[PDB]
Amino acid sequence: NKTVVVTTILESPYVMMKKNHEMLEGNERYEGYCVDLAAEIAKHCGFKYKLTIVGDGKYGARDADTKIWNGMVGELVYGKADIAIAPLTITLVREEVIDFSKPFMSLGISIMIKKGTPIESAEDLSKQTEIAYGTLDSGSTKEFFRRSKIAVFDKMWTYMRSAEPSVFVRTTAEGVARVRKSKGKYAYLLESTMNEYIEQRKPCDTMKVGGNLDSKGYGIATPKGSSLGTPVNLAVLKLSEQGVLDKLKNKWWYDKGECG
Amino acid sequence: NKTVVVTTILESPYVMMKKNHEMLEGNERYEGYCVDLAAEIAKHCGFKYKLTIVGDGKYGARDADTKIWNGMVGELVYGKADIAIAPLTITLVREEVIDFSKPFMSLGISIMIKKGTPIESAEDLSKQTEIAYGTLDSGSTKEFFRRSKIAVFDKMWTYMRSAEPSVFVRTTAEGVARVRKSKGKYAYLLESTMNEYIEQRKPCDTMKVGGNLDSKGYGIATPKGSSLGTPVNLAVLKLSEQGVLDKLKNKWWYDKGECG
Ligand SMILES: NC(=O)c1c(NC(=O)Cn2nc(C(F)(F)F)c3c2CCCC3)sc2c1CCCC2
Ligand SMILES: N[C@@H](CCC(=O)O)C(=O)O
Ligand SMILES: N[C@@H](CCC(=O)O)C(=O)O
Repeated sequence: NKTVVVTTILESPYVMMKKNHEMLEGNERYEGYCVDLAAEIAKHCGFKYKLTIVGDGKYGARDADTKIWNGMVGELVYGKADIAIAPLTITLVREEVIDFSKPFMSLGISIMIKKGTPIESAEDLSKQTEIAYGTLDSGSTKEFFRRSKIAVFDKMWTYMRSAEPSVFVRTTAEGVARVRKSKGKYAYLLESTMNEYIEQRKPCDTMKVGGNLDSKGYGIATPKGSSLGTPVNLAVLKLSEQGVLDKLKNKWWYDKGECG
Repeated sequence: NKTVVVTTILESPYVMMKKNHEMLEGNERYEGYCVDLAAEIAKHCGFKYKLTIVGDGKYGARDADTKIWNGMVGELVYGKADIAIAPLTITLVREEVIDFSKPFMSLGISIMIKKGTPIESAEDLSKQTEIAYGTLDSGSTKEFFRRSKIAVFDKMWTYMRSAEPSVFVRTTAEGVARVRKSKGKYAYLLESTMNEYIEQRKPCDTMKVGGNLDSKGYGIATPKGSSLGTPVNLAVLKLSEQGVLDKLKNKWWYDKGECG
């Protein structure tokens, strides 16, 4: 029919530029979990497709004043892209404006520390000031804290929203570089999937600590009412049941472990 | 509008008869995780409802010859019930004939043993004959093995389908009673959620061993195209984000732990 325009985001190890990408063209420029998943979904649904990186490098949030959606969510809502194949969290506010498959991977919000940081829990973080902590801008983690009615998580948000200098970061890599370079004086709140990946990468100086703060999943997103949604959803379930999702997770997380 | 007829199944601790049920009428007869969830969903969607236990006591499978659906799935498909609020696994074959919300709880297939049984893995089970092992009839676990192309799980199925006497059981309670009463000579394959619940109940003689064999979730099911599906799905996401699902899990699993 028509080539399907896929929006995605540069986020390890879902979508990464191959080291030799300036030598490559089109879909061949990229590798990772979501690059592989896109090729599986496409095969099972019978479409040809083009991968594109979201212009603003964001997941998706709605401006309070303009009410405009940014990121991959905005690309779907305003008709710039036909499908999002990315670590995109299923949330109530997003479900209302886009379609999502059943989840292809489960996760929760988690804590990342530099090795040796005296912190074991979110409750530990909330009761101290010496170690700063923050989250990614324009995604589900920031919103979880902003919206929470649970005491510990409200205390956290009150602190983070007024901390100087800013505790918030524009990309996952900035958050990680901040943990590494702050000598245990910054902790980062990020999704368990990303945290477990980073923990198995050189220089092997970060760690996931304590249990997850919530339980949720990523799904494949389509514009609301798109005829793509039904076969994409059946494709996610078939790959789940065939053990292909588990095979891909092991490929990109633990087969590529550098820390033992 | 009309009172919504809910199908569910007697399965601990999702839906259980209160000890004093012969003194009680209607929805008051029952307690558990899914009894509580039904009351939350109903409040958030603005409907009145009646709980009913599935007549044949089954989850749902399709006969190879007649192609008739049994269990709760059959109740939905043939229009006997308006909604299923139960530990009902989201699978490809079911998604095709009924509607499902996003998952309200995640699980995987797991192994239950009598304490002291020399078994740590599915691979351990497959390489021996002394200890029998089986699954529930008419659900997702049996079908996982019947359909699997993974060597270890195919070896398992080849054994189970021809074992004498039968390794299969009609209810979870039969499976558990068989583990308890077989002196370590039977192991039971069941969902991790049910396994972890039983492990915290007297006489505290069973255990979950090894990692889960797959990763999946339960969802709330509606007849295909029902106008109930959309608000029910938004209700599951809101309760997730409010921490109500986590609150209910702790209530029925670990607050009621009898083994420490
Ligand atoms: N509460 C949950 O466990 C829950 C989720 N649970 C899961 O994602 C578990 N889960 N559920 C499924 C599926 F539903 F069978 F598709 C799969 C997985 C993981 C592996 C792929 C298949 S996603 C999600 C929630 C609540 C908020 C909305 C997003
Ligand atoms: N997966 C998240 C982004 C990462 C985060 O917020 O921690 C989202 O879809 O917004
Ligand atoms: N939750 C399963 C039933 C239990 C099992 O198969 O282990 C189903 O919906 O079929």
